[PDB]
Amino acid sequence: LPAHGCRHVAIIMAGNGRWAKKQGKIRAFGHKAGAKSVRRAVSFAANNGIEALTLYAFSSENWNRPAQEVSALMELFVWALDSEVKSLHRHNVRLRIIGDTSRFNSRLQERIRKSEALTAGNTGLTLNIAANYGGRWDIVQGVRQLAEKVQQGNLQPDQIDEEMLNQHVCMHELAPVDLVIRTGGEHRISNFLLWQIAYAELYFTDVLWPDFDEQDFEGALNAFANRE
Amino acid sequence: LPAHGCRHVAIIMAGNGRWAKKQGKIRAFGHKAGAKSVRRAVSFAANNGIEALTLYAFSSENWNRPAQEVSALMELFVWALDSEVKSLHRHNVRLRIIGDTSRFNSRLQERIRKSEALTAGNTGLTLNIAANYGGRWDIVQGVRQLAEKVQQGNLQPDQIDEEMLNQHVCMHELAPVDLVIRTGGEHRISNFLLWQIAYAELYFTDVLWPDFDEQDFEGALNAFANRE
Ligand SMILES: CC(C)=CCC/C(C)=C/CC/C(C)=C/CSP(=O)(O)OP(=O)(O)O
Ligand SMILES: CC(C)=CCC/C(C)=C/CC/C(C)=C/CSP(=O)(O)OP(=O)(O)O
Repeated sequence: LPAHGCRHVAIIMAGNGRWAKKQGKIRAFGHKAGAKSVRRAVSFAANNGIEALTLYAFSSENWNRPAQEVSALMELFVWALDSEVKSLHRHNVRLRIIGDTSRFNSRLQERIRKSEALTAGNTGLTLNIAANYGGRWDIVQGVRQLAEKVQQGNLQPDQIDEEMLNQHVCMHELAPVDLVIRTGGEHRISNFLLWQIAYAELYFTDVLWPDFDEQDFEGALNAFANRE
Repeated sequence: LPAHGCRHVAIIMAGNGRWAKKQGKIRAFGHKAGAKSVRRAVSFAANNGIEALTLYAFSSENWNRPAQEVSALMELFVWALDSEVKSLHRHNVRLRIIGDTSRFNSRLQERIRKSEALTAGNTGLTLNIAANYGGRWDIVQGVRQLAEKVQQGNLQPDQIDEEMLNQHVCMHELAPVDLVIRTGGEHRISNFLLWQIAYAELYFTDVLWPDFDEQDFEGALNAFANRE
């Protein structure tokens, strides 16, 4: 049963640049080392009864990072979709990418579509990777779905309430986010899951994403259990 | 100039029940003592160049608190609109109430409307009191404004983007929220300004709202200045 009653954990995976800079290295080196922490967090979540794990992997504002940092990132995503997918599948993990995927390269989009298809029937941990994601953008997509319904004459503007918009934001089919963890030291949620984090516990740690391990994750969970 | 470059501070005024319970008293006693901290925070903000101060005074979920706690609260609001309004006016503070005011009693609504009218032309601190407010509700009101436009044939569903919804959420005429402070010990934003806090620094303190003073406020500001 969910470690300390926590059903859905979302993580802002920050501090990779800081971690690499402390060792005289570039951001891209830290992002690669960040992929190992992703593996450890996914394994920990799947082994501790967590229902969904949602990871902030690429904000819609990160397009403005250096071109080479961005390309290295895209190649890291492709690489992960090639290397870990069989394993997610064997572990009964259902993979979903949330965010505006229409802006990624062809090969990246085809791989996302196939990996999600392959694991769509899995019933264990749902792993959501937020890529080219923004919380405001997420809300706007639901708003457009409803505006279209207003267009078609199938919905009256006065019928729109919170629950109806809630059924049109990302991850509405999953348990609500209970805990948001941000590594790296900064205390902002940076446009991550705005609608969905309305009642979530927020946990900030100076631990840098590439160093985040099982004891750190257990620690964030215990802060949650003592969410008294 | 804004204390340490902070233009807009929003506060979740919590810990009043805990503060009163520690002394063997009921929540209502803590909420009354909370009114003194409101005075101190408003004075501090107006004297330190802050452009807007937004205070969470009554969540839309607080209707479920004990009837007598709720009534005492309504009477505390009326009382404040009667006692502090002249002073806000003399201090060049512009008062705004955000939230669903249609659900308050007649006398409370008339007083809100007159106090806002009286200070509408003031040019110093804008003080927003979030009463019967919810962040999701706030977003839905903007969504209805746009859905109506879609109805009237004056807007196409594909023209709706973040900036357009941003012009229809509360406080869109003010500087964006830079710092959210929550007193009381809990680490949740509890449906407060979801859309607006996308890039805000979040500061949690175990200090209880009735004890929050100028040194505590200066402290939250310095954490912000070191928002590095
Ligand atoms: C999903 C997968 C297979 C791997 C995940 C790889 C990682 C860790 C991705 C996050 C990349 C970015 C752009 C993080 C932003 S903060 P930053 O760390 O770039 O810089 P900061 O140190 O916080 O200032
Ligand atoms: C605007 C004005 C004139 C005065 C403000 C008066 C105050 C402090 C209002 C907030 C009241 C409520 C319902 C706070 C909720 S948490 P809680 O403190 O009720 O309980 P908690 O201790 O956090 O568990």
